[PDB]
Amino acid sequence: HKSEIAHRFKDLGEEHFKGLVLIAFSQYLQQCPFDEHVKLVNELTEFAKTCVADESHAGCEKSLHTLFGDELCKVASLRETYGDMADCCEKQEPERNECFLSHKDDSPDLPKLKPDPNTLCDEFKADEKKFWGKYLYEIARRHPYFYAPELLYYANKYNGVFQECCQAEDKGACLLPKIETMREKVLASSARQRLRCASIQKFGERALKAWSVARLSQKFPKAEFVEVTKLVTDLTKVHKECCHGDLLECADDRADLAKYICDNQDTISSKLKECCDKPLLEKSHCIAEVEKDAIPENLPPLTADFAEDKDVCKNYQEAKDAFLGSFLYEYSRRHPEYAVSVLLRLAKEYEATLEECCAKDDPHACYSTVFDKLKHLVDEPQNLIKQNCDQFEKLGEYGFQNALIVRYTRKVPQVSTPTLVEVSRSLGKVGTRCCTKPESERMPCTEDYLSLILNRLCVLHEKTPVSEKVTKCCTESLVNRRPCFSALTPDETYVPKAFDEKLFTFHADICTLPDTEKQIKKQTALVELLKHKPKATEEQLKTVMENFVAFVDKCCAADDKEACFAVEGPKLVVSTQTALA
Ligand SMILES: CN(C)c1ccc2cc(/C=C/c3cc[n+](C)cc3)ccc2c1
Ligand SMILES: CN(C)c1ccc2cc(/C=C/c3cc[n+](C)cc3)ccc2c1
Ligand SMILES: CN(C)c1ccc2cc(/C=C/c3cc[n+](C)cc3)ccc2c1
Repeated sequence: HKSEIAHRFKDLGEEHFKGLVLIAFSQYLQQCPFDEHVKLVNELTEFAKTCVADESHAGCEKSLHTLFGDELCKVASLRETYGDMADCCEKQEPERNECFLSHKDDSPDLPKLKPDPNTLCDEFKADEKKFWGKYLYEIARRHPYFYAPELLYYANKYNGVFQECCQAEDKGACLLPKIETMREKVLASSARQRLRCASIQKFGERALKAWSVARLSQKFPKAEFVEVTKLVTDLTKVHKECCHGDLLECADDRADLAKYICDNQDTISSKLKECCDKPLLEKSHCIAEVEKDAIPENLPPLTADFAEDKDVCKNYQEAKDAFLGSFLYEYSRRHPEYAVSVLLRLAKEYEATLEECCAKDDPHACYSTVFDKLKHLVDEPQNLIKQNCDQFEKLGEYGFQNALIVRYTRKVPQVSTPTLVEVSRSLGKVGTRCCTKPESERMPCTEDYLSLILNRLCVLHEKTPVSEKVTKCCTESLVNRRPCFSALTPDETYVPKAFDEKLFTFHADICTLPDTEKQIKKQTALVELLKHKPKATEEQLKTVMENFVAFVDKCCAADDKEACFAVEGPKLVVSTQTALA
């Protein structure tokens, strides 16, 4: 086992090999053209084939990141295009590789793909392998933290849609509904992975480890604790390597894990038979999306192991993370109706109970009643969903977006405008994704997605920190972000923004831009409105909104759009400044 490059090549095969290397280069250099990365992939691939033939050949024993870093440093346009990135190549390993990772851009400013089915189906028949790569390069360059083995899965189902749609009479009718159903899933998968990496890089291995204990024991209530711990150890390693750019080691270990569980179905879960007959990529995705198993019939009451035992303090101190891991497992298995975001909050609260109770001279009097305290955590969110689902159904998606945009801009005005827009749009979609579900399931849906969206706000905010209120809730804890943001109030410590005419001038292009761009442009001007008038009441904001709708509709219809915006524009500013100031 003397050549890491050869060990990886043999295990995944050339096609997967080229795929993940193109991913790694796409996430490292997101602005570099597609063709330049293919040569890098092709060059490194031939060298790998040389090492499989001869392992004693020069350079075959070097670490993966070295070879990757070596080829990255030869890019003639490294400095002039990525700036300070070009000083990474002055470092040794592993400080050099860490210098690259720190430059992954979560807001790459990349154009928005407008796929046209005619030219797109033409590119597929031209070369089925090249089109496969183009999707890889385009998805990975806008999401540099994507779970790489899943991107290949999405890439195969991509060509699969084309395989069946480019042969129909109405291509457009076949392609566009399938790809949009996919586009939502890949963004949801990118946000999930971005939160997993955020856990380790900002809260430690124990944070991602405890997340796996939650979901696994939830999905696999039959597997005993020793079995769950085994899967957790290897799964956390899989995510640890993927989040660290160790894509080749990540995929290989995901394949090794998917192989282990299928050969151990009887001791894990009974709903994996169908999941364990698909090919490699399909199988692993099936495993992650598998239905949960049935709760055992005669489970001992939770109070037994963690409340009345006169040795809870003893068993805790000897193996804290193991004793706590046992608690999450026992609680996650018996309660699959809880959201993951909820269960770790119960374990984190139980942890805080043990540290302080065992300090007291009579810990037994202190921790025996912890479950009464814990039971009260589940009901605290319960009324937030209702107030949000009622507002939701009343105003609708688009109106609900502007509702939170108004509410949350008043809470954290210092945040930059493109962030408040993007985040407030995603939060409103949680209504369409959760408030139509059954009532007793509306709360698990919300908290799950909220933790994926609030992590985006933090991820976008830690790059350019401008708000202390946001930094506090993002770094205090990983589980209590949703209550920490919901508990924020509009503070009178924020000075309103000075008036900017350019942020309220409109042109005839508003009648041309795509629908998403029309709404984003309108919501961007809305955010700037509150940054200037943070205390404008809801009745006045209602007035301005209708005045702006009538403004846009009027001028998108006249014979001369330019002269209409010319005249009516200033009029709107006057009436708005009068009504609000
Ligand atoms: C796609 N491809 C070329 C291949 C070919 C062969 C592969 C073998 C293994 C494990 C092989 C083994 C190793 C050790 N024992 C005791 C049994 C089996 C894993 C992935 C593979 C991938
Ligand atoms: C465009 N498209 C639908 C298709 C169809 C079939 C494809 C097969 C491969 C081979 C993958 C492999 C090759 C060699 N070993 C040892 C294992 C796996 C790669 C991409 C494909 C793309
Ligand atoms: C406090 N409570 C038990 C609840 C809960 C949910 C409720 C929903 C509605 C529907 C409101 C609507 C009606 C029609 N459109 C088109 C949208 C929304 C009315 C009262 C409610 C009262």
